[PDB]
Amino acid sequence: KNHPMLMNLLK
Amino acid sequence: KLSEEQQHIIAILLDAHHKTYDPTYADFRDFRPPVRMSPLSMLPHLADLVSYSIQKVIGFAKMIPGFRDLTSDDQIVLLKSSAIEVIMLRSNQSFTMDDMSWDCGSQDYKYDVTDVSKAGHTLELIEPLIKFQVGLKKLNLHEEEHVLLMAICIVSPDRPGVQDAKLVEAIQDRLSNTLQTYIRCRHPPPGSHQLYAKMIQKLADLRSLNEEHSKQYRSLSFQPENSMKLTPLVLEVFGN
Ligand SMILES: CCC(O)(CC)COc1ccc([Si](C)(C)c2ccc(OC[C@@H](O)CCC(=O)O)cc2C)c(C)c1
Repeated sequence: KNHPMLMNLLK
Repeated sequence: KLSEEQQHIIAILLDAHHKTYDPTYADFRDFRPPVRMSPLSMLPHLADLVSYSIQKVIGFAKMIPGFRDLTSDDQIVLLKSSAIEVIMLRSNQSFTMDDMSWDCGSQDYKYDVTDVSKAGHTLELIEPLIKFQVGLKKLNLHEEEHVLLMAICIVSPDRPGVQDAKLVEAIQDRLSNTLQTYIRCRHPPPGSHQLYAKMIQKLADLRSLNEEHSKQYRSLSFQPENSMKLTPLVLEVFGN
C-alpha cells in the first residue's frame, strides 16, 4: 500500500 | 425530539472534538518557528501546522460513529479528500474577525492574509478562504452543529475513489438526520431550513476551496525546494 504513515495513524 | 441515538452521536462527536482540538495551542511551540521575512518564509511553520492538523483530523475521524465499519481503503480515500476541508473548517474556531486572522494563542502564532501568502498561496485561494471563515462566523454555530458538520464533511459518498458508497451514504445520512433534528429543536421554520441550507452551501464551498488549494499545492510541491520544506505526512496524505 501507498500510505503507511496514514495507515499507522489509523492503526 | 432528539432521540436517544441522536444525543449519543452528538456526545461522541463532541468528546472526539475536545480530544483533538487543544484551545491552549501549546504544541505550536514545537513547530519550526514562524519567520516573517526564499520568499516562502512561513512555509516551514505552516507546513508543520498543516501536518499537525492532518493528524488531528485523522483522530477525530476515527471516533465518528460508523467510520470504523468502513474498509481501510475507504477510510484512506475519505481522509485524503476531506483533510484540507476539515482543516479549513476546524480552523474557524481560532479565526478572529478583529483583524481577519487565525489567532492561535499569541502574536507569534497569529496568521493573517500575508502569512498564508508566505507559504506560497495567492488570493485565488486566500480571498475565498477568508470570506468562507467570515460566513462561517456569521452563522453562529453551536459546537454541536460544528462537529456534526465536520463529520458529515468526512463521510461523503461522492469522494473520488470511494468503494462502498452506499455504506458511506448510510453513515452520512444518520449524521445528517442528527444535525437536521438538532436545528429543528433549536429554530422554528422557516429559519430552521434557512440555516441547514447555509450549512450545506458551506460544504459546497469547501469542495471548491479544496480544488483551488490542490491546484496551488500541486504547483508548489512540484518544486523540490518547496517539497523539501514539507513533512512526510503532508507529502503522503496530499500526494500519492
Ligand atoms: C502545507 C500545505 C500548503 O498548501 C503549502 C504547500 C499550505 O496549506 C495551508 C497552510 C495554512 C493553512 Si491555515 C488557514 C493558516 C490554518 C489555520 C489554523 C489552523 O489551526 C489549527 C487549529 O484549529 C487546531 C488546534 C488544535 O487542534 O489543537 C490550522 C491551519 C492549517 C491552511 C488551511 C493550509
